[PDB]
This record gives sequence, C-alpha cells and structure tokens, in this order.
Amino acid sequence: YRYDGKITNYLHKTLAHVPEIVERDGSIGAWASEGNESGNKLFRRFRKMNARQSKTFELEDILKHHWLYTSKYLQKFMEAHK
DNA sequence: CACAGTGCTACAGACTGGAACAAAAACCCTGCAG
Repeated sequence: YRYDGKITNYLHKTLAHVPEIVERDGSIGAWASEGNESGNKLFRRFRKMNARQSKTFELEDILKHHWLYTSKYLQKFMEAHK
C-alpha cells in the first residue's frame, strides 16, 4: 500500500546495486561520507577558538590549522610508543 | 563606557666587547688619639 508507485531513492539503491558495488570495489563503509562530514565538527571549533578572526584572514588560519590537525607526523607522537 | 581574547604583525625590549671609570663593599692598615 505504501510502496505501490513510490520508493525511497535509498531503499532502491540498497536493494539493487550493492552486490555490484562490493564486487567492483570490495568496500563501501570505508568510502563513506563520514571522514568529510564528521570533520565539519572540527571546522566549527576551528572557526571559534583558532580563527583570526576577521573575514579576510580567518579562512587561511582555519585551513592551515586543520591541515596540521590531520597530519600523521604529529599523531605518531600520541602513543609515544605507549 | 563589558571583557577575554583573536594570530601575525610590528620592534619595542632582552643580549656582546673592550675600554675604563667610579662607587661601593669590607680588609688591611697607618694615623692620631684616652
């Protein structure tokens, strides 16, 4: 009664092409939007605490500081070999 | 005349060196004193 002439784009996509995708790639959730999307959170705390802050400069500094946050070289120091 | 900042800038402040001055510290000394 609810699916006669209408289906959500996703119920279709997830009931149809997934086997083909994971045959093609072998992974989906690894390619998920999360890495981008989640990241937005950081952007917000970078537009507040580490911003310049005036319209001209601040994008530069959010960007720079973001790049530093996400570098490996820094993160290696976290465990500090345990 | 809200206030803790907001990073990167600005160049203010922190440094040497010999050449020599001066003052002061705390000894030794000699001076003039009972």
